[PDB]
Amino acid sequence: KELPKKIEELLKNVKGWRNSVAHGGRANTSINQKTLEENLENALSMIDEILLSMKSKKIYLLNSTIMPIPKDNQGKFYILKLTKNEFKVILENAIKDDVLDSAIGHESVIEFIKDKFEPLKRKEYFEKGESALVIKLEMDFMEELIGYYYIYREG
Amino acid sequence: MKKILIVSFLGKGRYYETFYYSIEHSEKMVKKRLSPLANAILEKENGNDVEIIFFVTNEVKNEFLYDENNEYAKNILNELNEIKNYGIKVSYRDIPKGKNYEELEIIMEEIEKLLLDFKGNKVIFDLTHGLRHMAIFTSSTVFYFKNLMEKANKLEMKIVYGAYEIGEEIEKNLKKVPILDITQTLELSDLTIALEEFERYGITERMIIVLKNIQKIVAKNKLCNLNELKFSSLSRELKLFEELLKIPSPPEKIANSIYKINDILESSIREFKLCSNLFFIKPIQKFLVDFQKIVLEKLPLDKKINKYSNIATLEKVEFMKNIIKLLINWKMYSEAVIHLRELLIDIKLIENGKYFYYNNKDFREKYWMYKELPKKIEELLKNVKGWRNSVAHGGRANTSINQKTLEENLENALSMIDEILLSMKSKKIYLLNSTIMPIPKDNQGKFYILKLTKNEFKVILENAIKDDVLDSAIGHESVIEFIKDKFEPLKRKEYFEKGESALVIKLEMDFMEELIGYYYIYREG
Repeated sequence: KELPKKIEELLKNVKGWRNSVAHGGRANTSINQKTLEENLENALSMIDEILLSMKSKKIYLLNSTIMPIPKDNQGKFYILKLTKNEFKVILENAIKDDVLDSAIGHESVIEFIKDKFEPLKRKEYFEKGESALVIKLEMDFMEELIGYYYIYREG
Repeated sequence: MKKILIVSFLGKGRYYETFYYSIEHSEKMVKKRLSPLANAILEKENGNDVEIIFFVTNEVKNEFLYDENNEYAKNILNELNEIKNYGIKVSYRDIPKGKNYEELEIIMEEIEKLLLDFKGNKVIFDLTHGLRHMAIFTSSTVFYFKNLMEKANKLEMKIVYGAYEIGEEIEKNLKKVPILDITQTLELSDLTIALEEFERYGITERMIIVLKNIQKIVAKNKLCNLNELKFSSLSRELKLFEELLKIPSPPEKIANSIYKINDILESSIREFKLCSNLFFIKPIQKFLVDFQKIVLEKLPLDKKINKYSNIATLEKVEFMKNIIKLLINWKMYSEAVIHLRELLIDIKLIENGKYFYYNNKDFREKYWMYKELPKKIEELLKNVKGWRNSVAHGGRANTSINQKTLEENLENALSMIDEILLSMKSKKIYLLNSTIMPIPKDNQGKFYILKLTKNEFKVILENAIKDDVLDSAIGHESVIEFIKDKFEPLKRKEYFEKGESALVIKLEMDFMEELIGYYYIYREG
């Protein structure tokens, strides 16, 4: 697995000269404009490299804010508010990577799903590491929340 | 089949004929002249290989045994000659009379070399015949011989003799004499050996071995049953307790082990009380009484700790205080320092209300590093951290410490901890009914959750009740039904600000019994 090694290459390169700019050049460790230009174009070249070179665990699908850990677990959880576009993107990423464990328990949810976004496995669990998506509450009145509260257990 | 050696002396005497019986089995009586011969016959009738060795003196054998006009001598000679007919092996060994300590040393060497050259299973000292002198000296020296040859031959050793002075008299000069077995006196001092070992160091080796022997001998006669003897269980629990102490372990298992030890101890003592004998009952009753004294003395009890295994409380603080005192007493200093560190961690968790993560280590570290009582607790923290690393880092780089100054520092910690424990005598806490993270819609969040037991649930619930700091949010009714049916404000409102703490439960009620408090929840972000 090489791309981690190339990214570490770039990391070590950049960290090799950042502190001259960061710390004001005290203790005989400053730099001219010429070598700083040198280093900056080093970073430019490597970043364009790895950007061109950069071209999915089980992700369950929920419908409310929850932390259901297995009853034998001793846990830390992160949650973040989101917008609807990000919601749609990662949702279809789960759809067509086979990594979706959908857990929608009722029906009008799917009605709004296909009415807005273009598997009703009503089963209750959250293992530490699994990532999942959430939404909470005709539809025009609603318009007057649609994707948010992405949820993941770091423990 | 076992191989067996009988050792006796052979002195001048009349050697009257005697009906020897084992006092255990009065059925089998053997009429002979020598108690060793009777014992050998009783053992060959058990399908064993038996040999007898006599210690004779020049004064005895060339003045008594082969004096052909001493009737008693020729009687005993004829018996010693017919011993070979029963299938028993007889031999003679010269010794002095033992008139001084040098000759007694010689005799000790002779016995010791015999026991080393024996290659069988059992050795029996038959003290019936010979000088009173020799019987007394051998009886005194037998325990030394056993302790000597524990690591030499792995040899079973018995002490028996025909107590002819207390024998029934059936006919003229004819006596029914019991072969008494005082081997139980050998392992009478092993009892106190175990007591000192445990009382001063907490070593269970002697205790486990003695308890196993005790259960054997109480199983000799079957009047006493199990389901409350469980001395096997007590020995196993002592083994577990030593493994738990010399390898540092959480307070929960230590309190459970102490509770188990107490329960099994009193149960087994009450059970043993009803057994009426065939051996010395009183000394082992004293043994159990003394061990219960030491257990209730040096092992701190708290019958109701195991119910709070997931959190940090003050009861655990005092329990570990007593545990570290015990560890200091048993000269187990390193383990004591290690336990002190975590006790201090728990105390500052109590003082800062961050006690949700007694099962999370990142939090433990993050507040291992980052209004007077805070200042006194910092006093104690700085004191302890001023000398912990001498123990922790092995004393390299010229920074070790003797036992005297370490005792100094440990009692410093003891005094300050008892101080602040005596001196230590509530935000808004909502009430929920399911696992959730409802953050206000304008928030960007980190959340901690911990499984709990029902008692902790009840405790913090009433803490919220009578501190005015409860924002109860139960939305339906049967929840309150179970609440008052089990635990002795239905504000159905939907929010979780970063910092608020709350309680949760998820699913007549007997079936249920066949979860009730868990999943305490708090937003650190």
